[PDB]
Amino acid sequence: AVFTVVNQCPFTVWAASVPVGGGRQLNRGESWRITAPAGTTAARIWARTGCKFDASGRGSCRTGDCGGVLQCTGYGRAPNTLAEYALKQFNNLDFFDISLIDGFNVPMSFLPDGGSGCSRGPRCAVDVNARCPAELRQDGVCNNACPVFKKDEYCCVGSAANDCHPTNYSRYFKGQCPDAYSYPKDDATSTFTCPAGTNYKVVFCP
Amino acid sequence: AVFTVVNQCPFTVWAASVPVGGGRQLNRGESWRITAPAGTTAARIWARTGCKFDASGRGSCRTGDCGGVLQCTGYGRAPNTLAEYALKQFNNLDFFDISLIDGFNVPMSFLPDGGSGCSRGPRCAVDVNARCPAELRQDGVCNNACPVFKKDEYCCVGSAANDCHPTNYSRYFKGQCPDAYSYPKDDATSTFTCPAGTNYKVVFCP
Repeated sequence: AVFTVVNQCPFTVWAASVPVGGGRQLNRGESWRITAPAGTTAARIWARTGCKFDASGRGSCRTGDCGGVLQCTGYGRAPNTLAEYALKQFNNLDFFDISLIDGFNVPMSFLPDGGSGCSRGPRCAVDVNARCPAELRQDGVCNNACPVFKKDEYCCVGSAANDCHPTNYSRYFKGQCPDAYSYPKDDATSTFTCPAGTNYKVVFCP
Repeated sequence: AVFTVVNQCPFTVWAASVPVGGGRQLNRGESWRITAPAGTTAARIWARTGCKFDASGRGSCRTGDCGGVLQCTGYGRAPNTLAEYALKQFNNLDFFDISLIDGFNVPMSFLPDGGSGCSRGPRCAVDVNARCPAELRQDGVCNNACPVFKKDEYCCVGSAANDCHPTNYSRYFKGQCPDAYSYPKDDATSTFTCPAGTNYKVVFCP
């Protein structure tokens, strides 16, 4: 699949992509095109904000920082809006979603971009930071309940998935961006699928 | 670079791309995204009209047929509008053009599509078939003088390159589409460069 990442935000972001791409600085209007193999799972695409790096690839970002490295080898730190995907799994379908479980930093859209008749994709284009619950505000953006409070009801990791539920905090994210995952077990309204062979578009600030 | 190829013609084209890509059936409104690695040289992308192929990808095409296969491994037969490129050769520049030396079958555009601040690209969006010279009319479209007349003055191969000049036939195509190669030594007006890292868009009937 080819992923075109366009930064339309009025500020430079540092896009990141695991396990393909790594990272790259994008100014306004710049685009990046990534080619992911079919069968790539546990993949993420997000924007890092406020960064500084040296020639040796080390530095830090205010949001989304993936361990100092510019070319990220691993996931980034909350708060960051996640475009996430798994290519060509059951019945050779691709699976994708926008996740807000690790917060929000920039608005995003993850839509099909040809290669098939797939059209429907997730959008979280509102500025979730604008009306963020005070408890959750962090680094100028909105973080979510599990990164901020670190407890079972919000996080649902491992055994806690067995009773994972909406909370007042998940409901904020869900009201702002219906399409995106607002808490761990939000599968029924956030799973999108396209035929394998589809290409995709991720836009920071749709 | 990634090449996005889209069929905007009201008829199906079987797009072709050598040496990376092969071939793909694109109905009206479809697009194919090819990833050509840096270091590619002597490559071209074109459309074949009127093709009939079976489940093994074996059959024939009216224009641009590459050896009876869908999956092109070799260059195709004239008449066919050619998008030609070479990635990252001298001083990390990409080289590209549209050539009508092997005739014209569909209208074409070959533009930068981000990855750098490159904006200029060639296009031959005019219906060259409408005012085509009678003698060059072949296979329902307009072919050019070297493949029709097989003569040194039009083909300019080897020692004939030294005397290569415009003819009444190359001037027809250059009038129609000033950006494209009308004859072999038309380099001064038909060469475009973009920094390595640029991605491109080839559109059939822009």
